[PDB]
Amino acid sequence: FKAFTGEGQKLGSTAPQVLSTSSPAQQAENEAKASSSILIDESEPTTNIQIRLADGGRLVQKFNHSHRISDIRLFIVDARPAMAATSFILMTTFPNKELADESQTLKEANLLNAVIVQRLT
Amino acid sequence: RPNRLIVDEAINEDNSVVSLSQPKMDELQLFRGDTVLLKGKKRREAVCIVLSDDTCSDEKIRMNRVVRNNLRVRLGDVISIQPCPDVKYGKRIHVLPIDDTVEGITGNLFEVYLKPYFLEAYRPIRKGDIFLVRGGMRAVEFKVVETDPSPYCIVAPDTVIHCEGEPIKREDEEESLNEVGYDDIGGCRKQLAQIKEMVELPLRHPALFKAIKPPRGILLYGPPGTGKTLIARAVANETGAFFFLINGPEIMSKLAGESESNLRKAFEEAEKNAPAIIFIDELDAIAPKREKTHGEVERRIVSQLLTLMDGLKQRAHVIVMAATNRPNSIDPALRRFGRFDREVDIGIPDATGRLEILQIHTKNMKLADDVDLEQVANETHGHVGADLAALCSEAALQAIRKKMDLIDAEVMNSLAVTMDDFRWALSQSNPSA
Repeated sequence: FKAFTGEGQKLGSTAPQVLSTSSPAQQAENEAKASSSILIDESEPTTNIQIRLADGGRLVQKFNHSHRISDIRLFIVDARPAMAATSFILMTTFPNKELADESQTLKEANLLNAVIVQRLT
Repeated sequence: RPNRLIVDEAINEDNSVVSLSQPKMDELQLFRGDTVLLKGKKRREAVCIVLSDDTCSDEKIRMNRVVRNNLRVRLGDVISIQPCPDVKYGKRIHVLPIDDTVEGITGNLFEVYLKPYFLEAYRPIRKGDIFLVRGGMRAVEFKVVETDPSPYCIVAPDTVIHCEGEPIKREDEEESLNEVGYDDIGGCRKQLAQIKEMVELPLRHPALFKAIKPPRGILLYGPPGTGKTLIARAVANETGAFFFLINGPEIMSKLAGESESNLRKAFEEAEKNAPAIIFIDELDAIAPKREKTHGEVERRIVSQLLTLMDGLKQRAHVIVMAATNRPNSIDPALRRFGRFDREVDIGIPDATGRLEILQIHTKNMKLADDVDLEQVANETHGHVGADLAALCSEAALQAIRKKMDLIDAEVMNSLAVTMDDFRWALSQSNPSA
């Protein structure tokens, strides 16, 4: 009853993962820079949204409500410039509704929580 | 302790969602869509995802049947929940089917059931978990034997899934999901809640009644086929109470003395398995009206039933329930205080009830986009749960017979029932009430 036998063809298509963005310590430094670049309103409450990446995320980041999804879309690229050349799409989970519109604020999108997972675009 | 929560039924039918109250979510610092490592009774661990629910008490945690069984936990128990951010995208995940449900079913159990269920949803998974996948008008179970990150894992579009066939046998500790559950009954939600409030505490916390009266007789009545037996079976299953079915015709078939002995031994056995539930099906068949009975042996058996039921008083934690059509259907002195002192009216399911029953019976069925159960449920006047099940089965049969003109699980899942099939079955409904 060996559990390592045979094979099953791939579930999906090829995923172009490179992770050529330097040692994760550099990623953390750039994430800190981007976080400091986030303008905290000081009035509306603050929430930490953690993000999952294909290779692995866990990128916890505090945020506000007045911002737009464009804010996170830009912050992710700042912390991961390699994503600048690689278009990214963010979707919630259960339902896995794709988050398309960016002009809507986080309050408008009522997404103040960790349903931020990255998929290839 | 904040992590301690009382299990409760889940409205969300998804197999991997745990509903919690928003106050409790924020108090626990749990963000919807995050993984959680539930701790069961016998060191059982279930990895699921938390979701907010306004209609949920803070201590109450709503769960699906599958997760409950995976944790070997029943409603009203206490479970520990904590975030488990340490989840990796496992690559090698080995899942196997269960023989008792895939027998006579051919075609690779992938691209048919496993593939659509997983796809890209990122369903969390733990080693040894059991989950149910619906398709091809059948509910196939699967056991997660191994995962690349031992033991917790989450499927990913880059995860490699191995399904090497060879269905595994069901171990006795595990309780098959084919058994009736609280979600298998629709329409009589009010009566079902009444039954919970009536019988849950004696069975779940017997020590309280032995120390600190309890209801001993519940008379379920209504048109035949309304699922009364279904109700009793479900109740027994969630409360973990021994179930003993005493079919009225079975007793009446036995000759004089043999029938009374059988009834007596059934009660004694049920008593020896306390806590237990005795379902006296078709009670009118055993104890009809005084005018209807015209035989010494029947009056003797009725007297014997009354004497045994009275003897139940010195016994305890044994609940006897029976099925009939109307209280006046059975002879008097059976509704006297004590014996069958409580009554419940299942009645006929309403439009919402019929919709719920149809959904329950069509879970495995693949219906076309044009098929809408609400419109038909509105049309289906005076149908009993048995009638609704038969109607759905007839529509399925119509679709299958139509396709035969042109078993492989792929072919089975390929065909889908259409609204025309439902309309045709409707024309052949033959209502019973």
